[PDB]
Amino acid sequence: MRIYQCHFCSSPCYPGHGIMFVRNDAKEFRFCRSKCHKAFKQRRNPRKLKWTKAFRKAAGKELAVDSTLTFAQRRNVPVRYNRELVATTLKAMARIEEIRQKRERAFYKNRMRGNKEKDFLRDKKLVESNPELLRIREVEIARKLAKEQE
Amino acid sequence: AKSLRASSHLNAKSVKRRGVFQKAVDAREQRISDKLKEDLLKQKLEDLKKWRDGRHHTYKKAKLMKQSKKKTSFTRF
Amino acid sequence: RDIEAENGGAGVFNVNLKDKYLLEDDEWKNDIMPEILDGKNVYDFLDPEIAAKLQALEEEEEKLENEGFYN
Amino acid sequence: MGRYSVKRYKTKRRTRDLDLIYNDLSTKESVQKLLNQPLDETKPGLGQHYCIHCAKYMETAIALKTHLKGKVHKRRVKELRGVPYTQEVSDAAAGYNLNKFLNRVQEITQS
Amino acid sequence: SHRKYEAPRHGHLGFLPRKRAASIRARVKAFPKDDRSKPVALTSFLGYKAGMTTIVRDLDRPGSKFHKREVVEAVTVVDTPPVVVVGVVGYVETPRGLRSLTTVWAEHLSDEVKRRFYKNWYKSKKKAFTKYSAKYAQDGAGIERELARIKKYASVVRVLVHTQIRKTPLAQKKAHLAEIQLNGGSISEKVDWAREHFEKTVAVDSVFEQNEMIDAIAVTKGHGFEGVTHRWGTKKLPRKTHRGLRKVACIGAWHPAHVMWSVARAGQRGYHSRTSINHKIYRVGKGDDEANGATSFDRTKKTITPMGGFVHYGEIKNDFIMVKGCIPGNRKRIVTLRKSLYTNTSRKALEEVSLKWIDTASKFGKGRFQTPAEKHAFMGTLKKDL
Amino acid sequence: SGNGAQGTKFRISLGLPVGAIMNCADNSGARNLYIIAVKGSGSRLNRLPAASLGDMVMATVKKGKPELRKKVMPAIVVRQAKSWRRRDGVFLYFEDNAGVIANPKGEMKGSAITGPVGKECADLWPRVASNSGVVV
RNA sequence: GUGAACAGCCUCUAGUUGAUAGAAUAAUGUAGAUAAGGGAAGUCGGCAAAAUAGAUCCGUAACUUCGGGAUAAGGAUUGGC
RNA sequence: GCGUUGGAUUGUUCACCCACUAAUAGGGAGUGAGCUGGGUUUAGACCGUCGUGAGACAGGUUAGUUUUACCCUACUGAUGAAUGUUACCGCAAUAGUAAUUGAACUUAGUACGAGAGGAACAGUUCAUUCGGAUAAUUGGUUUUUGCGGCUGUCUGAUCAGGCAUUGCCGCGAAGCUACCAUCCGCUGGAUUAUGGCUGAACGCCUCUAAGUCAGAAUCCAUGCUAGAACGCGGUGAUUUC
RNA sequence: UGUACAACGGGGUAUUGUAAGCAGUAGAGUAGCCUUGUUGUUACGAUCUGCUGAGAUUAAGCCUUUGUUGUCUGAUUUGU
Repeated sequence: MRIYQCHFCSSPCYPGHGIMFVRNDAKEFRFCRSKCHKAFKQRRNPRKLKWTKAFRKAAGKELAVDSTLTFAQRRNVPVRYNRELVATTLKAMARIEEIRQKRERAFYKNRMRGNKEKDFLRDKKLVESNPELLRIREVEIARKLAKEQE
Repeated sequence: AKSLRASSHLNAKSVKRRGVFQKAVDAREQRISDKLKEDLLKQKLEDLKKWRDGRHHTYKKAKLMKQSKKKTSFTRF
Repeated sequence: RDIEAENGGAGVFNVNLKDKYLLEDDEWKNDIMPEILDGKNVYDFLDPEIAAKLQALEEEEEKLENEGFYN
Repeated sequence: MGRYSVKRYKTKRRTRDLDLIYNDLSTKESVQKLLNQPLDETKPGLGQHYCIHCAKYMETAIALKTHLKGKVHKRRVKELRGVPYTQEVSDAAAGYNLNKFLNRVQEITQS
Repeated sequence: SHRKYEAPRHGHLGFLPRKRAASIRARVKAFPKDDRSKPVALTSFLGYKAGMTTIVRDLDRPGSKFHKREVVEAVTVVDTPPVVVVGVVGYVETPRGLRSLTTVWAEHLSDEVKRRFYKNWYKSKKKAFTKYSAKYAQDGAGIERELARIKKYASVVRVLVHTQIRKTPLAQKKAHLAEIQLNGGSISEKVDWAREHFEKTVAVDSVFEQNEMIDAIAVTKGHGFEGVTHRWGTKKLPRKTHRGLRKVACIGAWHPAHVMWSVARAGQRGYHSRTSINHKIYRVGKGDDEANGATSFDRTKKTITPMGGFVHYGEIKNDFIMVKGCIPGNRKRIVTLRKSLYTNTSRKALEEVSLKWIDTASKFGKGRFQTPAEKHAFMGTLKKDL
Repeated sequence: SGNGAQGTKFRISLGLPVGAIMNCADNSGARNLYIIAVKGSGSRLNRLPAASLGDMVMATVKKGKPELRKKVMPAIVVRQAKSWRRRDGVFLYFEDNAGVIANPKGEMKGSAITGPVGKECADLWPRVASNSGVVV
């Protein structure tokens, strides 16, 4: 058994999940769920559907070229078994998942740096633009403090 | 072909029962019995961390007198 | 057939395919190779010299730390 | 699930896929085969008048010429310019065979 | 005039009347044949059907076409916290059948059982066994008398157990009480075992174990008044037939001038008591053991609880029984698991089961992840995160 | 199972009832086959005999080479548009449902098969596996 | 307003909100839909549904009382800006 | 005991035909206003034969309303009064009953055979038909009107919405559900035909007369369903002003 | 009168497919404007991009709950 990836949204298709389509070219098309299968039958482009991983990679929503993302490849030529090699492999995978999660957090922060000052520019433009409700605000705090005395 | 109630297939089944199958049943049972003994031992080990009567006599006498007094007795008249 | 015959017959002899393959140690002859871990194909991460790539990754990552990548 | 999508996109009515068409367009030999085609009593126009991009047959040269000026042909042509969406693309997007995806893109761009 | 084309009967005449089962907890109408040479064991158990999930199994079935090949199987997860013994019942063998001779109860009974004895527990004074605990005070003379009576006269001993239903995610606080027959050992040994156990629990792995075929006895899921077309599978009549097309067309001949019992009529479907036998145990889980749902091929260190729990049933915090295939009764339902009534001679009953993987993805949708950790690592960081 | 079939066949979802046109995968010259019968089918009253991948049918060549039409020859289904289950759990389907002309002992009239062939049919029919360039 | 339209659909002026009600949501019905794979194998009978459908452009057979057949058939299109 | 088909055909049915099948056995009660087709098909019409005629027939063709149950009983399911009250746990009279067939590995290319060919029991694996469940998965379905979009119009525009007899399109959880999905369906006695043992009748003999062994998918139980609402048992609590 | 129950809320778990708002030269081109120039420029402009897997929905027969707010109450009958 292995996790395949949905031909549409790159999601994990575990054993017993989704369906598969085989063309006249022996090219199997795994799908994680009927959503992706139906979107494929309808000839929808997965690179223009924002919820697919192909779109997020092509547009740059998520990091694409990395060192951690090169370690998982389909191993054509196999290697003989070895407990030490496979235990180092399991430890390696535990390390790679951590490092790749850290790097994707870093990439997302890079993507969302600059949101702070732009949102502050929006807030300053709103407060500059609407002083009348600001006067209303001042009156409401004034009533609050006048009431808070006993 | 051969039915469920077939004597031939049932006899082949019966020859097979006494071999690997009853062996596996009895061994499985021994293992489960040992697990039960472990379980009771563990429970007692956490434990250390800390006529018939007058009711039944009157009940039966009344029931039999009601059955003899309504003529509703299976056993007597 | 002879081992098959004294262990139960044609359809009853459960052949151990494992006791005939060739390893650096017969003590891991019958050991189970894991398939799945945290959603990743172990076979696809399986690689000789995985320690080399892993250590190169570790060097690059602690360099990224000391260079200030996660400030 | 509805009526139209199940009516049009059955596996009975399934049309040629885009990467296959891209490979049909990839080489001069395949395209020159597809244009100068043997006659075929079942195909419209006896098999002549083929639109390679749309992968459907026209009944005559008039219906092909009118086809090449329509938004359906433009829609199909635009769908084919870039890099065809294969299993390479759905694999590397999860961190899997990413190297072959990358150098496939380079090979496509350079050829 | 004879029937023109011979066709078999729609339905089974041995599952009649298709009425609602008289109780939600299906009775055990037969227990395995008592063999006094073996040690004392419980012949059944009580758990709750939690739901179903998917298993990859490394199939070792010699002579098969799937021999040495992984095969994906559906399985049923039965939540089984330990049941606790509270009583004994002794049965004498009479010319009119078995007869309950006497019943001896534990000194202290929980609230969970006591709730079973009231319809209105909150209103009650909860006086359930108050005059009976005193029989233990007077050095247990009455208790010893009835136990000696069971020893002297009973030819079948059944223990009374009950489920710690508070351990389940169920909202029901009224525990489920049952008689489980004790097999193995002499009558005196049965009584002594049970007396030793009157407040101790019995774990599910002290009754069943992996690679055992067991019977599932439960009342099926109920469907209400349902018509012939689906209560019996009668063919639908042609379109727009007058009086309707989802009904049986001809009911009777000129004789016997009646509708027979055999003619399929509409009525209650489901909620019938059924005994489904030979369900291979794929895993006997342990509550304290994390990585219930992990195997030697799948190292993810996860419990069998799917993400989001089961649907219409909470987590599995307890010991569980995972049996191959589907089980009578729906989720949340008390099921009685029974030892097989015969030494099965199929080679399936002998196989060791070697799971490769348990599907702990969400049953509340098209679940694509096994752990929340995996879902997070596949999504990446969201906007809730900075 | 049938004549020339290798071993048992497990259940797969029936895709091809009688009266179903299916493509001719081999190069015997037929272009499509018309299922008139299905080998091994049970006798349920109104149930049409249905065929699936790996099943031997009786088919007439409806379109194609005139040396082959008007004749009823056995055929073996090699593809299927109805999604069926593979035990290493995946439900799969092909884009068309197709078959190959076989003599009743299993041998292929054609010398090759074009397009994919399901492994449930290649495994069951050695002469199909031996004539199929693409399996699964 | 859409649209070729006094079609269907939505609205303004004007009018009405009248038809025993409430609560559930079993079977069977009445009315209306959807359905994988196959496609008439169902049936006395393709009944019923489905499919087609507006407009533009290309094209259009036998036969014929030369007027027709003919919207024959068969194709290519259609939005927004 | 258990199965006994899919179609083609013509007033229909058998036949017969094609095929599949383990086999495609033959019948009874059949389903005359449960539903339907032709015919009894009534007043229309056309042609043929006859008749002086009105018309009727040796014909042939065509079109042509029919309406329980809301009563009793049966049957299918559902309540239920009282036998101190109330609760729980059981028993089992009776009644029902269910599994079925094929071929695959091995026994084998063995027995057997000049040769062509070619078994089976024991050991295994699937499948057909049926049945009982179930919904992990896959598929179907969608008033989750859950999300999104589209047309026309209306709310001044944006927003957010109304209406279009569920407006239409896409996806759609949950639920329901499908050999369109999955799981599960046994083992002890007594017999039939028959094969025998001992043994008379009848100084031979004899499976039968007395007695008796084995033996069919049979029967009866085991197992499974209901539980006598007027069958029964065990057990818990039994009202304080 | 409590590990009580409820109504909300929080967290998961699932469905859709990227909200409203603002910005951008990104944009078929057409007008106008002069610094008549190659991001010339001011306005319009389907759509595109950024904030934004966002926003909405999520038990009504999903799971969970260190939060908030409230409720715990009537009626009827039963004895050997």
